[PDB]
Amino acid sequence: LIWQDPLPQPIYNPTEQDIIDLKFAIADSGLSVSELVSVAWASASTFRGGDKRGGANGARLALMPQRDWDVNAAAVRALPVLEKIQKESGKASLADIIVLAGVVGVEKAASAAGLSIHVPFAPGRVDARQDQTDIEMFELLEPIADGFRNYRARLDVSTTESLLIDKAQQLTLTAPEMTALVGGMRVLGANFDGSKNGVFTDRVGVLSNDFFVNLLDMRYEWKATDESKELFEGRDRETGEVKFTASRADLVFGSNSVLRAVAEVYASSDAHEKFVKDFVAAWVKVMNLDRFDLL
Repeated sequence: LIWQDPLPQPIYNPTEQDIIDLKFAIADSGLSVSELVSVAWASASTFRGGDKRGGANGARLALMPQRDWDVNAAAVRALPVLEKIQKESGKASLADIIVLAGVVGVEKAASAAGLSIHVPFAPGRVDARQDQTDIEMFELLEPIADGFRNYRARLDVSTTESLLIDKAQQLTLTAPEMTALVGGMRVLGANFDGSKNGVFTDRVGVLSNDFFVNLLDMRYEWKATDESKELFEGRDRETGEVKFTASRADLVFGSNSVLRAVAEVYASSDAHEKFVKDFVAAWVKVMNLDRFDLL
């Protein structure tokens, strides 16, 4: 109430066939699944329930300061291309198109998992100007951790796994939603980083449930590499090969009572369809967190 971030009147109004031409422009753009999903996730995940600031509306991912955040350094590499596309289409905002990109990325992911879901998209976002994006006040929002992206700074404040809860609650996520969300993001190759931490799959960019299966496989022994236990390795008990690395955000999903009961739904033989759905559902939740006009 006391601080609101201004947004401009929409200068665009895409029809359902604009959108579809846009999805096909993004699809033919050269951006990988992981680049698509990263740029969208990085737009949307600034949301803070209650305060209601941040979110994907306004494309402030493209503005200062978010554009310089360490968390975003890889996500932001996608913007030149998406910008070029928004400008040549002229049917929709950078904001709407950063999100649509995530949408193309998830569906493309899911159709490699030999799935075929449609990711609900909601048009209408506008682009904020730098002048409606107060630097000092979005500075407060730079995240200390985003376990959805396996990002973690300032190792002396609180803990990696507690910051995961905090983050998820900020986005108003339920436990299954965080869960679905984390396991999806891992397999789509959306760490903030190049890290392979938690990327438990041979096929990155396939929206599989590998994260959950591999997470709970007794074939794998997990051990901290050093006294901080910020980094683990999953060694294959058979071959003795180090197959996987993991952070605390990855592994808390197998240590915690509640998170674990959820990961086994999703590691279940028959669960793929259930997880993909739940991912898409939680995915669209985050994308739309700030879409007040719509509700």
